[PDB]
Amino acid sequence: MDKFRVQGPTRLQGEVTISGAKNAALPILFAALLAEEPVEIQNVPKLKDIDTTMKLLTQLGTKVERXGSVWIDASNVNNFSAPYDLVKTMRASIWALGPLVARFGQGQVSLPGGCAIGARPVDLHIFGLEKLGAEIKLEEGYVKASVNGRLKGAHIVMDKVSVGATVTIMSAATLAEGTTIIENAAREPEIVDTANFLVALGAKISGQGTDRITIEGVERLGGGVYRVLPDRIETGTFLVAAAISGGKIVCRNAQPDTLDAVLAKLREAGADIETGEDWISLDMHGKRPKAVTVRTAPHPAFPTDMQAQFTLLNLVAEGTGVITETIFENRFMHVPELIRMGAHAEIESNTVICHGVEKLSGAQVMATDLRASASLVLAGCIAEGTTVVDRIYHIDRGYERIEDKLRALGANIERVKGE
Ligand SMILES: *[C@@H]1C(=O)C(O)=C(C)C(=O)[C@H]1O
Ligand SMILES: [Ca+2]
Ligand SMILES: [Ca+2]
Repeated sequence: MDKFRVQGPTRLQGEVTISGAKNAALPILFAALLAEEPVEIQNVPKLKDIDTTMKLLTQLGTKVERXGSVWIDASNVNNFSAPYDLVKTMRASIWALGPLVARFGQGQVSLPGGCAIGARPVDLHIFGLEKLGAEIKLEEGYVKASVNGRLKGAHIVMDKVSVGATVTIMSAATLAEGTTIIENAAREPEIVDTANFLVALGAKISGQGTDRITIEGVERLGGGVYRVLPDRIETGTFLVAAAISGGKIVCRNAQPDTLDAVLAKLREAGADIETGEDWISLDMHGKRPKAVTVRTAPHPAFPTDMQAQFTLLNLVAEGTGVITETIFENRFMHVPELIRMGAHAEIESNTVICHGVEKLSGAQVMATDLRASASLVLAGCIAEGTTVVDRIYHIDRGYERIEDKLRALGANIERVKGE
């Protein structure tokens, strides 16, 4: 398993160019199955799931090629089944179901786990398509959807916010007969970006970004060009890299409005921040950060995806801070590892009490969550000595060339292969 051997302490500063959000590129790529004409999706990161999605689409009869853009021609999509071998590594493959049934009246996606009484993440997608008039069933290892003719617009009330089901319902709704209204819709910028992509193809959607999205079905969608938005978590991750090392940095190709709560919190930590249309700068002016208090909640509130990074910030800040998770109350895998690096923190239920220390010490660490893993790399950058972060493939799957980006900021880092 590959590892990153990092040597500190180092000050992280300079510039970084933010990649597009894999979490917006993915739903957009499947939404492209609706387009009857060629489409160009710009600013698509080069990550495993993107390649996995490209192969899946190709297997459906889509002409697919990529570079920084991914070009799609779904004009001749003629196979409506996504097989086990092509979906096995990716849960998001369920997003092919909605577009397929909406445009072709049929679709089937290989699903692990067979039949079950207990509620599963997949069901939300299923209930959404059922509300839209599709008949669904699980058989011979597949979830199979069909509808005679067109789907039918409906007033949907979501019991709990779900990014995945919102995408499925909104995407499929664009070709439904009549109007669809999604109450308590997911508000994430990724939903906004996906809605905007559908619109650039000719769909009628309003409300994206609020708790209610309204869609007006249309006969068909055309083609076009759309640029995926910047990855806000990668952005926050680099902002934190400078914030914790007394550095200064500028993130190019960013989008400030997707990070309101994160910026406000970085200012509370003592960061001098400026922003423009598509860039963000942060300057610590050589100072240690001030501990802050954080509460994760649904977007636009503070994101759980920035929680490990901010935990790290508090752990090297002046003062005591409290991190509270209301989205995933058990996502604190990084704490014990940062404690082995010299930190001081108590985990109390769904919160972490942090007592910032002066300097961390290198150690061998590891976390299986992408964000926590990136946080351990950042900690290694500022810790005294050598740190070895193991199982970095989690990072490789969600961050584009994080190694190069950090090296350009002054990091002393190396990938170690083999054993
Ligand atoms: C059980 C099953 O066999 C089936 O066809 C459906 C619709 C399910 O949700 C499974 O849990
Ligand atoms: Ca079931
Ligand atoms: Ca069945």
